[PDB]
Amino acid sequence: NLDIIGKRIEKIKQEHETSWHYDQDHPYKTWAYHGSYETKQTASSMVNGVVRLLTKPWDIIPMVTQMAMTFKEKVDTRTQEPKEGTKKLMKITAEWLWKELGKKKTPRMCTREEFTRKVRSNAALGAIFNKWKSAREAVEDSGFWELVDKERNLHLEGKCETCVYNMMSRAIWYMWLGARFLEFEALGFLNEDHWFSRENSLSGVEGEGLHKLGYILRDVSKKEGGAMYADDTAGWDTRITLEDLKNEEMVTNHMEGEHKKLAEAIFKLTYQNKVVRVQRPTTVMDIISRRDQRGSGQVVTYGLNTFTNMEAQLIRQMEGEGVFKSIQHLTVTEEIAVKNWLVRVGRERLSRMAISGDDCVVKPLDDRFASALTALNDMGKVRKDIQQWEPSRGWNDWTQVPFCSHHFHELIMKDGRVLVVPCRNQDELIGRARISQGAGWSLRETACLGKSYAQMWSLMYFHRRDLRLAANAICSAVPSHWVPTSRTTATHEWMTTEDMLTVWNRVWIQENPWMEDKTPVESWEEIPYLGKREDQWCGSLIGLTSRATWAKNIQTAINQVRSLIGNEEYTDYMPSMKRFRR
Ligand SMILES: O=S(=O)(c1ccc(F)cc1)N1CCNCC1
Ligand SMILES: O=S(=O)(c1ccc(F)cc1)N1CCNCC1
Ligand SMILES: [Zn+2]
Ligand SMILES: [Zn+2]
Repeated sequence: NLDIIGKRIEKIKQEHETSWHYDQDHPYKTWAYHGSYETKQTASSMVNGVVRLLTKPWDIIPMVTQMAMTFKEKVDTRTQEPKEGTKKLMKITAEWLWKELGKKKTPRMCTREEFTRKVRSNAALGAIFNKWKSAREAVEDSGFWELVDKERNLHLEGKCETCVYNMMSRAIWYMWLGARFLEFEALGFLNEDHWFSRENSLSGVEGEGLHKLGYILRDVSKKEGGAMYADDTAGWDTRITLEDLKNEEMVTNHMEGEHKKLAEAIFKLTYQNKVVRVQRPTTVMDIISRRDQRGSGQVVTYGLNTFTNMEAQLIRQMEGEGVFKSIQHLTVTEEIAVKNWLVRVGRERLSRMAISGDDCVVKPLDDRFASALTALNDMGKVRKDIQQWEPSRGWNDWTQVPFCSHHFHELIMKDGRVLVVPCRNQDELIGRARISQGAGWSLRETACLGKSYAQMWSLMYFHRRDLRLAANAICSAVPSHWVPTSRTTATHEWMTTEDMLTVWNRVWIQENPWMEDKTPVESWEEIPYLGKREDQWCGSLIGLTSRATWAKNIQTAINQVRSLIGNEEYTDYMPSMKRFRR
């Protein structure tokens, strides 16, 4: 307790001595409270005018238009201690999983140089603004690195002064760039060296890309066994227990030297003990603490979420297969049974899953899995939108399974070759491309963000009639040599000035390990669409008067945007489509 967090709290007391008061009207039940102090400030969603002017029919569709307008009583909840049998299952499974993930990888520190390069190429590291303006400036100043040095030596000494979270079904915990560096140095290897790639982790999909996820689900579907289960957890980050954080920390058992001590300090001082500052309109700043829940950088959060989800789903599979009888207590001979199951079939059982952080798909050995709920509920991983003891409903068809906000279609090219393509309701795709975040967007920056969405649509969603047409219109409306841009950055093959047909051939044909025939496609007309009725099912406006007038008159829309941007060099991409080809 206060011997680990006191110094951080002490240091905050003194910067705001003209305001410190142990307020009595504090709304916290499950967070430990320490004091308040004075502040006064808050970034809404802004519309992308280039995308909106080229998607006119969607101006009257409320599912699109409402997306641009506008639970912290789940952060202030508590999870119960799991039983002794559950704690043993989790410790055995976690020990085994770190060894498997570690067989072909070597833990190592990430460098000032790798961090400095990350900040100089826009990664959403979740930092705060203020002794330097941006991240870019702090990194190019030896004063910053001396602050980092001070904290680093405090961490080696087993102590923390400045590693404090700032809070803001979401809750993002920003830290100062220095605390983020020390997290990246100790634990960045999990992401930088691809510990959760499918090759290394068997269940993971880190680095795979949206063009591979449907092929991966089809490969899981080919296994003998029961239905495909895709249960969502209610508020995963709030259900991470102190027992979960202690099993995650066992990665440090595979480290040595400085790295070992630096990583044990991140886990002990910042993950298993946290200090947070939160805005309350009653506008003041509260300083609260707690031992559990997930509060890390979003990239470390992703890898540890994937680890703990892999662990939880293997235990759920053991429960369905009858490996242990009760969570109350694991007997001596059940321990050996569990260890033996892991050694004998653990790798096969991992290959039956696709896991992306808190998101999973599992094809278990049979449907006993559906009603195997005691360990899952006792670990605190309570399913969303189902009663606690109601058996899971599974999917009989891999093309209907939800994963990473998508479903997947099997699409047959006129030449017989098979594409497995990503899809989601088209209102969600158009509504997201019409939105930007942040201030000071030039017209050029806005256009280049529109081009990023358009090239993503050409590569991932070419099979949706409306998106292939809107993508061609946006690419025709933005100067041809202008480079697609994003403020926040799966693999991003659409972020390029290369010809999109060349990129499509590389991704879907040349580098696609599920495509045996490597014959290149010569034109967009060779690339198929969903059936017309399936396109409509997934939100297409084909067959509406609004959509027909938009498609017929698209050159007028393209010319409106060109007139706003001005006299630049443009390409007409519309004749790549049969209907505009004369
Ligand atoms: O509007 S931009 O995309 C742009 C790109 C290249 C230029 F030479 C000029 C402008 N944008 C500028 C501000 N932030 C980075 C990206
Ligand atoms: O066959 S349909 O699904 C269809 C959908 C989109 C089209 F552009 C053309 C046909 N249709 C048949 C008539 N009743 C409505 C549904
Ligand atoms: Zn610290
Ligand atoms: Zn679909």
